[PDB]
Amino acid sequence: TCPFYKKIPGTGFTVDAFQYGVVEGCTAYFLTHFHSDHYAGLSKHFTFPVYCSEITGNLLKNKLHVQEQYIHPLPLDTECIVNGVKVVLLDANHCPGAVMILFYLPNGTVILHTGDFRADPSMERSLLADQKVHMLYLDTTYCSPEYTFPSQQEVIRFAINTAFEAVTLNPHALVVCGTYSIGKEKVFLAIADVLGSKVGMSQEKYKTLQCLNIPEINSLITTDMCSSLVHLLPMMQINFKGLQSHLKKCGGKYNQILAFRPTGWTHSNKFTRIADVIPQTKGNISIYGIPYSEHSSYLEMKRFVQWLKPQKIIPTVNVGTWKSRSTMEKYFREWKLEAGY
Ligand code: NI
Repeated sequence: TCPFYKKIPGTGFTVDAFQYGVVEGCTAYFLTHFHSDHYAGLSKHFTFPVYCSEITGNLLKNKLHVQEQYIHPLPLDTECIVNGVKVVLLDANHCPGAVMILFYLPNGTVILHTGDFRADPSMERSLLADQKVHMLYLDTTYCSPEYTFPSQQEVIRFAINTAFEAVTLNPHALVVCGTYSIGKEKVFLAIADVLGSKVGMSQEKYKTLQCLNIPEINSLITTDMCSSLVHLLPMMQINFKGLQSHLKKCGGKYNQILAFRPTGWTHSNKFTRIADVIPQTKGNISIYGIPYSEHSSYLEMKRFVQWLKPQKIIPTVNVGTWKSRSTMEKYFREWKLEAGY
């Protein structure tokens, strides 16, 4: 059954709760972003109100074929009324179209649901700074102090410099980038830009990207693989077999592949800097794992929570084992005691 951490008390609202059939007493289904664990269950057959951002609404319509009448897009940073309750959508700094949701309850309680987020100091000067938040439904993906990672800017710098060097040494080298969902478009876009190429991809993926309101996107992407030297492929195909295979396809136009796998966290994070990353090589194929995260580090999460000073925290991630729940609850208490709320 729908877990309690997907229900907003004192409302008929749910968040990211599309795979339980009808939820008894839900009058409006919010969707934080277009990732499959969150939208799982949506389709052209859904006949309840879906509230989401404009971008998420483009993807519901074009990729899942949900009917227009049930999609209710809201503008960000704007006080809106939904079934008699005031709500605001904020940028979550996750994937395109991803939001946090502020609920202002009739009784006077204020609730923030982060969806999936990468906390940032910029959030401390949004509409969140304007009143007190009592309850926090928190993206706890990386809630443990071993999870450090570099900034997104440092990671893109590394990838741009690596690719440019490689292709300038060898003009017959192909760059390949893995993907399995929206998000992390900066990786392949920044590399394509330094190389003066558009990025080439399947028709399905091009259609996905054409829903995201990215400025000047027609200038940046294409479905003509021939005219492109940055290819996107399913992440599953980013391995030596899959890459040799792909190279055969290109008809001797390339003699070398340099591939990127944008991982979340991986345990070489606890010993190695970005400056000191190296690839896995087999012949004329090299594969870089780069730690580009769209979720909060442990320290970014800790800062955000210590700034917000919520009265109660409800985790939405890693909730399925008692050992994880108990460990999270310990950190919440440490933070609270250190900061004095
Ligand atoms: Ni996500």
